[PDB]
Amino acid sequence: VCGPKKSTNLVKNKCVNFNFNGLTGTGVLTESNKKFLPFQQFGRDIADTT
Amino acid sequence: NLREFVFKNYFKIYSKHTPILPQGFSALEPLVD
Repeated sequence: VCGPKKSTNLVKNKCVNFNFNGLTGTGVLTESNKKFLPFQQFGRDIADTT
Repeated sequence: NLREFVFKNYFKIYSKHTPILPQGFSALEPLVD
């Protein structure tokens, strides 16, 4: 259940302000080599952050 | 065939299917909400 927002394109390998389904933060987006399972949406670090 | 399920409370179903109650370890994953 998402709000009336217009989505845009994703910019890789640069410092960006991101919003994924309401989840926001600042960081560089790069290709992952993490073996995500079919039911998993995101992963976390030891600090319990994305 | 060994089939394992978790039925728990809304209601969620987790499961695992492996070839072969035998001793061993694996973790079941959610399939149906």
